[PDB]
Amino acid sequence: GPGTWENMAFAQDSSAINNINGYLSYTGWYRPYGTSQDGKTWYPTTVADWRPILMYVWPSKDVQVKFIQYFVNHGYENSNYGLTAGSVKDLSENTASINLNEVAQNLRYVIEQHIVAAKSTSQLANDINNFITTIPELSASSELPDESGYGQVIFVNNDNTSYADSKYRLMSRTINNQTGNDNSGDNGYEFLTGIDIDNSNPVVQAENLNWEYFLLNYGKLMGYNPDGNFDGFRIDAADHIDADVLDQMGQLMDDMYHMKGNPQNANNHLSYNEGYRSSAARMLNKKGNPQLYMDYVGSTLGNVLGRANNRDTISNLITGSIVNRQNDVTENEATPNWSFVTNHDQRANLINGLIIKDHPGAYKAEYANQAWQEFYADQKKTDKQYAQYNVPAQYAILLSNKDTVPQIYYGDLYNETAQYMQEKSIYYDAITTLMKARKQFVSGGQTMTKLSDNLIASVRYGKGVANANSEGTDSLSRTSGMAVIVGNNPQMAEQTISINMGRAHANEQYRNLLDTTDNGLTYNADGAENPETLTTDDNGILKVTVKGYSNPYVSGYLGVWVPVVSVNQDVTTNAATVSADSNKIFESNAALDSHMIYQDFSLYQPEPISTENHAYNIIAQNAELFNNLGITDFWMAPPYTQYSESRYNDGYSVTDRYNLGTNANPTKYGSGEELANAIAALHSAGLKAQVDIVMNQMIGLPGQEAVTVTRADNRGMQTDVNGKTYANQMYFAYTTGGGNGQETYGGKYLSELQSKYPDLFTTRAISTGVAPDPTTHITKWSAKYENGTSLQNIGIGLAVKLPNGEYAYLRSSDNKSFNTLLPSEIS
Ligand SMILES: C[C@H]1O[C@H](O[C@H]2[C@H](O)[C@@H](O)[C@@H](O[C@H]3[C@H](O)[C@@H](O)[C@H](O)O[C@@H]3CO)O[C@@H]2CO)[C@H](O)[C@@H](O)[C@@H]1N[C@H]1C=C(CO)[C@@H](O)[C@H](O)[C@H]1O
Ligand SMILES: C[C@H]1O[C@H](O[C@H]2[C@H](O)[C@@H](O)[C@@H](O[C@H]3[C@H](O)[C@@H](O)[C@H](O)O[C@@H]3CO)O[C@@H]2CO)[C@H](O)[C@@H](O)[C@@H]1N[C@H]1C=C(CO)[C@@H](O)[C@H](O)[C@H]1O
Ligand code: NA
Repeated sequence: GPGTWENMAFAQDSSAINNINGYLSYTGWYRPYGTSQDGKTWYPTTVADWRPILMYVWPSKDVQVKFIQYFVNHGYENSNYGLTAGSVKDLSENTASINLNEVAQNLRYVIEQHIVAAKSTSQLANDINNFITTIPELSASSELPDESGYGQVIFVNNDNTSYADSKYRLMSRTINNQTGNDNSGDNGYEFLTGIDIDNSNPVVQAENLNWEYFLLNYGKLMGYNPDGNFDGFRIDAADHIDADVLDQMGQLMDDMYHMKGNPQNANNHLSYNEGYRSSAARMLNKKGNPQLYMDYVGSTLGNVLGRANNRDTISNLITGSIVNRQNDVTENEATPNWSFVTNHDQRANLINGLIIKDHPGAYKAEYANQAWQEFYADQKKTDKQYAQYNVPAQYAILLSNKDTVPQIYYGDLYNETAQYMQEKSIYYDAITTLMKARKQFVSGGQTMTKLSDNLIASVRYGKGVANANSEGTDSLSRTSGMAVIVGNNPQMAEQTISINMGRAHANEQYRNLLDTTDNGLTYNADGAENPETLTTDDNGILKVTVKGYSNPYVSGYLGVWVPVVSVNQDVTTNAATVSADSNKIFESNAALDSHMIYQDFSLYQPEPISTENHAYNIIAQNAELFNNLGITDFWMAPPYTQYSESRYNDGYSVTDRYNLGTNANPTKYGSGEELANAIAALHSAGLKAQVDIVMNQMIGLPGQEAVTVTRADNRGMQTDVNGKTYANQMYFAYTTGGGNGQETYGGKYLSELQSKYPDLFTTRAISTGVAPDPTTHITKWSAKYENGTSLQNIGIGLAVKLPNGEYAYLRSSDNKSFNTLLPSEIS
């Protein structure tokens, strides 16, 4: 006949029981053989009838007790089955098992009543979820977030999860710790956020070369616009990945384009690494500079000019950089670098920040519209609280600085939350003015002289003018060069200053390119304290009148001077095709200094309302504008397909490294067809395009996997979150995925790469001593290619452990290791 034996699983395989690599979860569901509402009648289940494992099986009697009470006190009481707040109140872990199981069974009869009554298992599912949050052990809090709600676990080897084992996982082998011989030092840590990819794994390192080759040939390989090919890379999280891959990328690029001897070929394939750590400069220098180093002078800029209060003194613009500009009168000596006033991450750090001020760390609903209104309202004020002061002055410094490839932020030229390029920012005129002036005037040596604690003169001596005493070698010498005068004190007394324009600019006239007034900036001298033109004396000294002002554009002083000319000039230096040093890839000099990068996106860029609004399409339409502005090198957003639930849908939350969008499923930026065209439009204007390559993480991978984990700090060593920790734990992490793109293109070009450039696969990597391995292709990511994950908000108590200490297990398809062990209550 019938009975409670019907609580067994219908069958002990995946078809009737949820599992992940054979293991069961307390959030899992299974198909009993039958259920009952009263005790007497038992209905054989259909394959559509599933119930939560937490109705039948518990981690401990304590939790079994709390499951019964919480359900009774949330509408599953029924006195006719001895279930009232009163009848369950006194139950405890020391209550008899035989008794507790009688109660849980009787609760199970009422649950079945609710299911029929409400015609679904939905309120039940919702109740289970809520119950789990009350149990510290099963809750997401058991994975031990740190004080700021962050943290990560590492994937370690384990006899239960041996399919996820790795011989590699060499963590924090970054920068100057590639060999693992200075773990304690200035190296930059392994973990940032998301599922961390193991870039020490020879197969992964081979997959990166594949990926890079796909992107350097994107349009050709995809049969889109065949000139729609990236020329180089912008390297995300370069301080946070085994530095082997920065070596390897540079090797591939030198193999493909012959960059080492040829400054022309190098400079046509610019690469730049994100990461200001001074140690990175050191590292890149020792290596012959395969990529540009990311300088910190933008932080100096914000601290000296951008703050409302607490403004670091003016002389920090001279020394507050990987390059000292006291008197920089030499070439090929500075660390080849890229610098900026702003990037995507600085805006975010401000916008988040406004988000927690306005709304007390609460339900993070989308009142990022409110944070943005506040930003835009503050951006226009003279007395700003949040936004940056002196934005034009900062770009004046950035754009006149020798030995750097400067980087403009889309967001500083355009209102980044409006549709792409639909709204210019109030700073567009100023910045673009200075950008054009750079092309025409900014070359030669540099001298930054202090004149007070608040006032500086940054002079460039002009093309082919090495220093203050030089005569002039080029025929643009006389009519090029610039003086940038910046005061960071808005109450600075009016006064007269002297500026040495060099011995090659005696009795020369100077245009007042840009000057400060009561209201802002004037481009023709109207409203300022200086005339449209001034002249130098015999020794090349310029008298200028300066004063403190306070308006939305300037808090202090900004003035800029350039030679009078009747013509357009362009002071770029072509790279000659024979490097002063054949050990170098990149060299800091006039040729490299003639480059300028544009960051073409913001995280808060909105979803396009239509195809006409795809950033890719609008870029293709405005390529000549970018060229006019003096931009040579385009940094394009990570173009990869994203996690559906990502906050900003921005490119950094990667589910498919090869799907750059299709016509019906574009990214925020557009389709791959449209990307390839956008790239080709830029090429058509003589620009180059670099892609943002994200080797560090993947996010929103839909496949769960039973892995074994240790709560670890961000370098990869275990850590204690205030007393507590845990190691060698079963965790049901999202680790597996990649999409058709990883399946279709994974490892596909390694044959071609090997035949064309064998050295890639015989050169031994520093961190491993072993060459990249092209003999396995990665067509799907999983835990075995991953160091770990940022805390996934799941919990560490989900894996069902039998009373005897062993994890519950099921022999299934992939699952074919040990013997099937199921709880007493489900078999
Ligand atoms: C991972 C997250 O941030 C990434 O940018 C990182 C830098 O790559 C990282 O080095 C770090 O900053 C500095 C580093 O601490 C230091 O050692 C070195 O001297 O200089 C580094 C350069 O700044 O922190 C920033 C972030 O603040 C990438 O931009 C993204 O991968 C990612 N950004 C976002 C995106 C998403 C998803 O769309 C979020 O999930 C993520 O939380 C968020 O930060
Ligand atoms: C519907 C409309 O919206 C489109 O914008 C898209 C993005 O291009 C796309 O990335 C997609 O992004 C992710 C989204 O944030 C996330 O919530 C979801 O779960 O996953 C998506 C991909 O991972 O969604 C945004 C919008 O949220 C384009 O701008 C439009 O072309 C697109 N077309 C629609 C609407 C119109 C407009 O009239 C029709 O003409 C068109 O036929 C229709 O397909
Ligand atoms: Na990493």
